[PDB]
Order: sequence, then C-alpha cells, then structure tokens
Amino acid sequence: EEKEILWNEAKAFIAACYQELGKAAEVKDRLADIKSEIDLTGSYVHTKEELEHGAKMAWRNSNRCIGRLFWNSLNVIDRRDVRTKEEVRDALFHHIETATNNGKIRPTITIFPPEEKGEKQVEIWNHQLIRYAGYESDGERIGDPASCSLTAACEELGWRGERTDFDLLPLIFRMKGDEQPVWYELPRSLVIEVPITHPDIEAFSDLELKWYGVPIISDMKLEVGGIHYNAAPFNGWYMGTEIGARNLADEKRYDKLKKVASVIGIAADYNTDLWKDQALVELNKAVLHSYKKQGVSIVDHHTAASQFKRFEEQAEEAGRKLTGDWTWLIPPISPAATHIFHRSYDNSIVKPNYFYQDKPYE
Amino acid sequence: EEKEILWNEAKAFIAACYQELGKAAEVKDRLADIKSEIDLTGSYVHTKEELEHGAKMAWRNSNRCIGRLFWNSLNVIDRRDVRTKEEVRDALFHHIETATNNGKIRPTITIFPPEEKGEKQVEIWNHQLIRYAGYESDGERIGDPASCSLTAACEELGWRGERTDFDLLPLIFRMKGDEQPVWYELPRSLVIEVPITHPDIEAFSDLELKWYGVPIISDMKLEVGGIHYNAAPFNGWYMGTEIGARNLADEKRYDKLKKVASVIGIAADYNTDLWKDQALVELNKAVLHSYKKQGVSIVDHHTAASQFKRFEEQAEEAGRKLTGDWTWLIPPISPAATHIFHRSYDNSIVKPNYFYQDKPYE
Ligand code: HEM
Ligand code: HEM
Ligand SMILES: Cc1cc(N)nc(CCc2ccc(CCCN)c(CCc3cc(C)cc(N)n3)c2)c1
Ligand SMILES: Cc1cc(N)nc(CCc2ccc(CCCN)c(CCc3cc(C)cc(N)n3)c2)c1
Ligand SMILES: [Cl-]
Ligand SMILES: [Cl-]
Repeated sequence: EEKEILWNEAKAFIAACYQELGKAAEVKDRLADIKSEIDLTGSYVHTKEELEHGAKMAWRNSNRCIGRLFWNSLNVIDRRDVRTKEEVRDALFHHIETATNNGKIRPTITIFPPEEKGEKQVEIWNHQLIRYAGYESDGERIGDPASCSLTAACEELGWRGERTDFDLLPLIFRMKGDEQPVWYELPRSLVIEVPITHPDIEAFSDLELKWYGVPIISDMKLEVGGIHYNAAPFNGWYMGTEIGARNLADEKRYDKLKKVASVIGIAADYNTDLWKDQALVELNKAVLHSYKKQGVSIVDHHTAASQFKRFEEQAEEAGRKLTGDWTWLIPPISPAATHIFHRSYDNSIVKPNYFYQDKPYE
Repeated sequence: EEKEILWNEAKAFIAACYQELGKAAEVKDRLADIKSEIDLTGSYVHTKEELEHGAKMAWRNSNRCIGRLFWNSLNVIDRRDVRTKEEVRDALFHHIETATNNGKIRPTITIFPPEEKGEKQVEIWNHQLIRYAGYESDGERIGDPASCSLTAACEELGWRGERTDFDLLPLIFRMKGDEQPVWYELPRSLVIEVPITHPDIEAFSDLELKWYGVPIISDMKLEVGGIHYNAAPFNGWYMGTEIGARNLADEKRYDKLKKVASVIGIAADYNTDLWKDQALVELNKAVLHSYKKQGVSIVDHHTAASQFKRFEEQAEEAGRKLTGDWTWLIPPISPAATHIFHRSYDNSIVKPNYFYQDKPYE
C-alpha cells in the first residue's frame, strides 16, 4: 500500500516532469529503473534535474501564492548529501546569505535528505529561518506573539532572549537519532533588517519599527513524486502587505495601528473616521518606502497582482489548468482594486506541492 | 413531482417557523390544511404570520449579508392583494417612501403575489428600485455602466434619459398577460440623494459626486416553504464601502479613483505610493461623512462587522447553525481589520432565502 502510493505518485510526476523538459522518450526506461529501485530498496532517488524541476512545479502549484509568475527561476540548492548538524547549520547559514544577496533577494530553496520510513533525517523547528521571539510573562507582552511557543521551547533548551521586541530566534533543528534539537544563534552579519520610516512623516521613526529582509519558510514539506522532503526551507521577497497589514498590524501580532494613528496625527476614536484604514495605508506606504530606500527587494500588492495576472495568462497559454485559493490570493489592503478579487479560482490540490506538517513542539 | 417539492418544502418551513413562534402544537392541523389545499388547488396560501416570519428567516439565511443582526426587525409589507399596474406602481412608490423614512431608513420588504405555475403575476425589471442609468454610445460613456442594458431596454419602450451621469431610471415592470412592461418616472420628492463632500478637503466637492440614499434590491426571488415570490423588493441601509469602494470606485462602474487622487492632492503615478489605497480611504471617509451630515442612515464596515459578530453569537446562543459566504462578508476595505477575515464560514444554502433569477431582458 505505502509503496503503491509511492509508485503511483512517481509515475505521474516522472511523466509530467519529463514532458515539460522535452524528455518524454526517456520516461519508460526511467520508470523501470525507479520501479526496480522501489522493489529493491523501498524508495527511489531523484536525479538533480528531477529535484530542481519538481521544486519549481511545487511552487507553480501553490494555490495560496500570488508570486508564482517567477516559478521557473527558483534557485534550487541540493543538500541531500548532508549528514551532520554542522553541515545542516552551515547549509542554513548559506541559504540566508545567498538568498539575501545583499538585498537583491533570490528566490531560493535548500533541499535536505527526505523522510525514509516517514522517519525524518533532519527536523527543522523554526517556522521561518529568520523570525523574532515572543514573550508573555505575567501580563507583559514582548516581541512577536506568534513566536511565543517556539520561543518557550528554545528557552527550555538553554537559549535566553534579551527580551527586546525584535530578538532574533536561533536556528533550531533536530537530527535523526538525537533526542533533543540543537540551536545556533544567527550571526547578525547574515541578517538584513530594515528600519521603518515614512516618506513624508518624520515622526514615524519614533515608533522604532523594523522588520527582517527575507521571509524563509522552513516548516513546510515539499512533496515530489511520492518523496517527502520535510526539511526544505524556501524564500521569496516580501509583498509589502504581509508586513504592513499583518505582521505589524494584527492585534495578535505587533498591533501597531493605534500608535501609527497617533504619529500620523489622526484621532483613533470613531469607527466612521476610518482611522484604522488610514493608518493601514500609511504604514504600508512606509514599509514599501523603507525597503526600497535600503535596497531590499519587495513588491507592492498592485504590481504583485499584475504579475499574477501574467501567471494566469502564461498557464492558459501553456495549456495548464490554473489553481488558486481566492481567500489567500486577494491582498488584505484594497483587495477589490486587484483583478484577483473579481474572478474565481479552482482550489484543487495538484502535486508536486508544499504542505503543512505537524510541529515537533507544543 | 413539482407538487411533492412543494409539500416537502412546506413541511420543513411550517415546522421550523412554528417552533420559532412557540406555535409548535398547531403544526399538525396546519399541515393537513396545507396538504388538502395543494391537493385541491395545486398550491397553498401563507398566513400573514407565516409570510412575515418567512421573509425574516430568509434574511437570516442570506449567506452574503453582513447586516443580518437585525433580521427580526424587518418591516414586511404584504401586497399579495395587488392586481393592477397602478397598484404595483403605488406599492413601489410607497415602499420607497416608508423605507426612506426621511433618512432614518427602515429595513423593509414589499411582497407581491407569488408565481403560480412558475408563471409570474408581476415581473420587475429593475435591479434596484432607485438606480442611475448608463450609456455607451460610440466610445463615450455616461452614468453607471452597470445599468447599460436595462437603460437600453427602457429607451426601447419610449423612455429617454437626460444623459447626465446620474439619471434616475424609471420603475419598469410587466404584468401577467401583458406583452410589454410599463414604465413610470420616479417622483424626485421620493428619492433622497446625498452629495459627496469630505470632512477636511474642500476641493472634494469639485468632483460633483453623489449617490442615492436607499438600496432597494428588486430582482431577487424570495422563496418560503416552496412558494416562489419572484417580486419582493427589499432594502436595508448602505454599508459605506458599497458606495466608496465599489459603486464609485470600480473601473467598470464610476471609476473615480484617479480624480479622487487629484483632488486630495497626491500623485497617481506609482503603484508603490499606494495612491489607489489612499484614494479609496479618503473617498470612503467622504461617503460616511456625507450620509451622516445629511441624516441618512449608513454603517461603516467596522461597526458592521461588530454587529455581525453579535449575529454569530446570537445564532450560537439560539442553537442555530450559522451560514455565510466569506468571500462576500469581508469588506473590500481593510478586510483583515475585521474578525470575519480571520474565521471561516459554512456556505450551505438554508431556506427560506433570497435567490437570483433570470433577467427578463438582455
Ligand atoms: C518571489 C517572491 C514571492 C512573493 C512576493 C510571494 C508572495 C506570497 C504571499 C503574499 C503569500 C501569502 C501569505 C499570506 O496570505 O499571508 C504567499 C504564500 C505562499 N507562497 Fe509565495 N511568494 C513568493 C515566493 C515564493 C516561493 C519562492 C515559494 C516556494 C518555492 C512560495 C510558496 C508559497 C507558499 C507555499 C505559500 C503558502 C504558505 C502557507 O500556506 O502558509 N512563494 N506567497
Ligand atoms: C440593514 C442594513 C443592511 C446592510 C448594512 C446590509 C449589508 C449588506 C452588504 C454589504 C451586502 C454585500 C453586497 C456586496 O458584497 O457588494 C449585502 C448583501 C445582501 N444582503 Fe444585506 N444588508 C442590509 C439589509 C438587508 C436586508 C433587509 C435584506 C433582505 C431582507 C438583505 C439581504 C441581503 C442579500 C440577499 C444580499 C446578497 C445579494 C446578492 O447576492 O447579490 N440585507 N448586505
Ligand atoms: C516564500 C514566501 C514569500 C512570501 N512573500 N510570503 C510567504 C508567506 C509567509 C507566511 C508566513 C506565515 C503565515 C502564517 C500562517 C502559515 N503557517 C502566513 C499566512 C498568514 C495568513 C493569515 C490569515 C488569517 C489569512 C491568510 N490568508 N494568511 C504567510 C512565503
Ligand atoms: C438590501 C441590501 C442592503 C445593502 N446595504 N446592500 C445590499 C447589496 C447590494 C448589491 C447590489 C448589487 C450587487 C451587484 C451584483 C448583484 N446581482 C451587489 C454585489 C457586488 C459584488 C461584486 C463583486 C465582484 C463581489 C462581491 N462580493 N460583491 C450588491 C443589499
Ligand atoms: Cl511573514
Ligand atoms: Cl448598490
């Protein structure tokens, strides 16, 4: 059963991948080889060409992603050779460095050895490789509340945060055969951060807001032809709203809208003044302005939606069905100002793809 | 078959309606009466109590409506006695007057005789009782593009618009047995309109925008216990975003965002300036301000979402399942600033309800 799942998934992937690569004639022989290998070993090993194209397909099939136009230029780093925690740490440090690329962000994925018997070889605990800690001790809230449980887990293992609102969490991952994960403090030279200022309102700097340059999702599983790559961190560049309308704005995150309203000099007293809406717009302008000013890649939601329209056209033109999650594709700011809002999307799951998996803590 | 549909729907409705009315014991006798009546006549007639509560239930079950907190105070006008076009016209005029209520809008529905053999007794052509005409002659666009096809149909029947951007369409409806609908110009004394000004920006009046006070949806079918009330116009008061973020903002409607940007004194050149977002916020502030200043009921999307939260709690507290369409419930401005955005809703259809029906023109 488990291996029939593998063979069926392998069949579909190799056929599809090789068609896209103009390698359709090699499918028959390659499947024989794969079938023998599953027979003789219980699994199979992707060629580097398969691995790279599979990761790209997986991005292409990510229903919730507005940035998919650029799927085919994903920079895929093959790290299936890794066996030690030093090698993992160094691969993660390297991913941060090459993806950041001095601000000119490169969409990158580093792929670690896949699950064996559903047994992980490398288990990453971080949600993102770069993220801020969060604390909640006796009524006082510090940092990013979304990081509270991971932060508590790190502090169990002998890490201690400075309890600033922007403590960088350490890298934390466990190796197969180890009982506890290890942690490593991020070298600050690796991590670009951007201070948030506003183009016109000088007082905006009084909020002392900042955010990190590169979102590197490190807790999803990449699945390709029945192989489960549970550890495969990937990054793009930010869409501004992710920072200005969610990370810094949500009541359950940094919750900064009342403070924004005060520095931009409007009252925060009446719903009918639309002060939250006005504060959201200004904070979002500041975020775009700040990233651009520092030379760190970022895209606004209008340009993003325009790019996504092109992805849609490209898919049609290539004869591929389009899939999407409307509820995630619409930006959280002026959604009806984008074309996305005014059409519908088929939310079917197509593989290869990226999937949620259970957290190893909490 | 057709009558088995009717009896099954009647069974479910009478049971449910009478439970809610504390009249559970009368269900058995009432169903016998109904069953005989379908047997003897092919249909049945609602008591006034059933009709009123059914219309209220229908509002309660409208998945796409954020305003449902107030379902139980709907003002139901029973006009099943109507037989002539003068009576229909007068009932429609009356609905406008009593719903408008000098600006203190009353959620109201007027219910006309239901379909007989799927044969309409009264067929209303208007989408809303009050709406602006739209024209598109040889490249030049005037008025509301959404009204183009109905406007063309009216002008076929000998009506002529002044071709202002805000021509009030005439009431247009057809009677059973008539080949053509009739039309009647709206008395302007009946129709409250609001000029759009901004609380701080004096130049905003230069846009000469306005909108009508009361949205009265007149093209949906109310279904109650298997009876099809195809003509049953209903109204609430506006949520500000419907006007500021859609009617006046959409590129396929009045398309005013570039003009808004100019009068509020910002450039409309770069996506990263979020000029569309900023223009949307200011236009939406102006709309709320203008309605409030004139004494015409309106609700902002924050207050609306707060009221909807109470509807949710009320439903749970009453032991009723909640249904909703997330894609319509989220406001088109700052949706993530409402609780709606952060939860999910079951989009199942529960009856009684309001349903789309085919337009009799186009
Ligand atoms: C190149 C720049 C990119 C941009 C601007 C972008 C934009 C976004 C945005 C805005 C979201 C939505 C998050 C939310 O709604 O809060 C998202 C989700 C997602 N993106 Fe992208 N993205 C990019 C690159 C990538 C890459 C390189 C991958 C993987 C190879 C990827 C895969 C995904 C996935 C899987 C999700 C869903 C995450 C989840 O379900 O939690 N994206 N993207
Ligand atoms: C009391 C004030 C009311 C407010 C503020 C309100 C608010 C809204 C809003 C914002 C929409 C969405 C339109 C859109 O997304 O563009 C809507 C849709 C709807 N509302 Fe309400 N509403 C109210 C009263 C009513 C009443 C009295 C009824 C019927 C008895 C009703 C039934 C509906 C229905 C059926 C829709 C869906 C229309 C469609 O599918 O095209 N609402 N409402
Ligand atoms: C690779 C990449 C690039 C980029 N610009 N953005 C992303 C998405 C980042 C991200 C990270 C974390 C999260 C939190 C939940 C995921 N377990 C999210 C999604 C946030 C969200 C929350 C809600 C309530 C709705 C919604 N649509 N989206 C999105 C990935
Ligand atoms: C009774 C009532 C009160 C009130 N405040 N609002 C309404 C809804 C009015 C309305 C009128 C017309 C329409 C146009 C289509 C309906 N055939 C709409 C819905 C507009 C819309 C468009 C799009 C693209 C998405 C969306 N969610 N909603 C909404 C009814
Ligand atoms: Cl993020
Ligand atoms: Cl409307």
